[PDB]
Amino acid sequence: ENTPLFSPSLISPDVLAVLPADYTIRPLCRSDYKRGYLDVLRVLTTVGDINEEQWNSRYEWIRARSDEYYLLVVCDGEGRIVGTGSLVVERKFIHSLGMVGHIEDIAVEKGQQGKKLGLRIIQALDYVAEKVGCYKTILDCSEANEGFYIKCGFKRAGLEMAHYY
Amino acid sequence: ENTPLFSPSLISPDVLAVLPADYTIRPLCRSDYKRGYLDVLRVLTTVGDINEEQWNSRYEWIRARSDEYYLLVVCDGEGRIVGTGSLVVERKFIHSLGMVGHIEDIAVEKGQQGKKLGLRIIQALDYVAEKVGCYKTILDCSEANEGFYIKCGFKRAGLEMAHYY
Ligand SMILES: CC(=O)SCCNC(=O)CCNC(=O)[C@H](O)C(C)(C)COP(=O)(O)OP(=O)(O)OC[C@H]1O[C@@H](n2cnc3c(N)ncnc32)[C@H](O)[C@@H]1OP(=O)(O)O
Ligand SMILES: CC(=O)SCCNC(=O)CCNC(=O)[C@H](O)C(C)(C)COP(=O)(O)OP(=O)(O)OC[C@H]1O[C@@H](n2cnc3c(N)ncnc32)[C@H](O)[C@@H]1OP(=O)(O)O
Ligand SMILES: O=P(O)(O)OC[C@H]1O[C@@H](O)[C@H](O)[C@@H](O)[C@@H]1O
Ligand SMILES: O=P(O)(O)OC[C@H]1O[C@@H](O)[C@H](O)[C@@H](O)[C@@H]1O
Repeated sequence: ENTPLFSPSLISPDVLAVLPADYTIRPLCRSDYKRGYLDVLRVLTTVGDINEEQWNSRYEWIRARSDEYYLLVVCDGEGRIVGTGSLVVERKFIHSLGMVGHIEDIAVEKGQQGKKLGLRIIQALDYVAEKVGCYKTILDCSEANEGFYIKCGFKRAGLEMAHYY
Repeated sequence: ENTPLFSPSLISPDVLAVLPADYTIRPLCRSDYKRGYLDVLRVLTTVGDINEEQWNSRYEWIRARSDEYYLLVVCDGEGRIVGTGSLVVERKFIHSLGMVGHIEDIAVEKGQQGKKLGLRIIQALDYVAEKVGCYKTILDCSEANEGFYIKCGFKRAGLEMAHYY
């Protein structure tokens, strides 16, 4: 229930050293369903009603693929989930069978925004991608939050195109 | 050796109906290493020397994940690989445990460009994403090829940001 999704060694030690007092950054675990996880995602976009059985099934799917999916959380110093982020590591043939990190689903509870938590999430996901051998990490963002990603040391690389069904 | 990576039923019948005479669109198979596959990817970006053993290992990794990775090819009417495209299907918690299709590594041999082959690749990957239950498909592109994606029925949705190691 409390077993981390992936090795705690994958959490950047430099990030751990600089996080605000009593805050924690750590891998997701199954029991995080009970600690406000999905409510944090609600700042990003819509989530829907997800029951515990459905959570458990999707969590186990992800856990079976813990060398592709890295989901982590930031907890306040009450252990409440206040921030989320994901890295998905894609395998390619190009770049001598290279791997690309994709940062996804970055969210910080409104009341906890503007305290460097999002920066620490991005730094932590960047650390994972580099450590496992990715040649780059990419993500898509809006014009309104490009400046956040600039401050995280990302640069504009292209355009996101979409087709919604 | 010739076994398709994924079910031929996942190849859009409408696309099959409209492809240029004697051209084929089909899933990747292991033996495509021998039919010019990696040379097509060289129009996109750099590939590197990949030997057959390395190909086989990465192919088998992908094949083990054929419900996440869909790689397909366009063959001319000599059965030579002249176009490539990939869809990677990401699992989310948001959107009621939704899935997002990611189109990757689209390439058409220079001599075979401008004949609707890239369009057919995108239509085929779109068909797979919708059929397996994705709520959208996204990709990143350059300013110089945005017009191609417009003609494929995609719309600008945001910015791609990158951090190269
Ligand atoms: C890949 C994706 O998932 S894109 C989707 C990102 N998520 C969202 O937009 C959902 C709503 N927003 C949020 O959850 C958060 O505000 C985030 C994730 C965008 C940023 O996290 P925060 O914890 O609020 O920001 P954090 O304090 O770490 O910001 C670091 C720096 O960027 C600044 N910043 C934060 N958001 C923005 C913005 N939209 N534009 C410009 N600057 C910003 C901060 O003020 C800070 O600046 P400083 O170094 O001068 O102090
Ligand atoms: C997600 C990614 O992988 S992005 C990377 C895409 N790949 C590359 O850029 C590598 C180099 N280029 C290529 O491999 C190819 O030219 C592709 C994939 C971009 C396009 O494939 P093609 O087979 O050449 O194009 P196709 O003939 O299907 O094009 C469909 C329509 O778009 C047009 N078109 C093609 N490329 C472009 C472009 N860069 N800008 C504007 N229009 C374009 C065609 O002329 C055609 O127009 P029409 O309907 O008026 O005839
Ligand atoms: O609900 P959507 O319209 O799919 O938006 C959600 C998406 O926003 C993008 O900007 C982020 O890069 C993605 O990580 C996130 O999944
Ligand atoms: O070699 P890179 O710099 O990683 O470029 C290759 C990448 O180009 C992008 O525009 C495409 O969306 C990706 O699918 C492709 O993987």
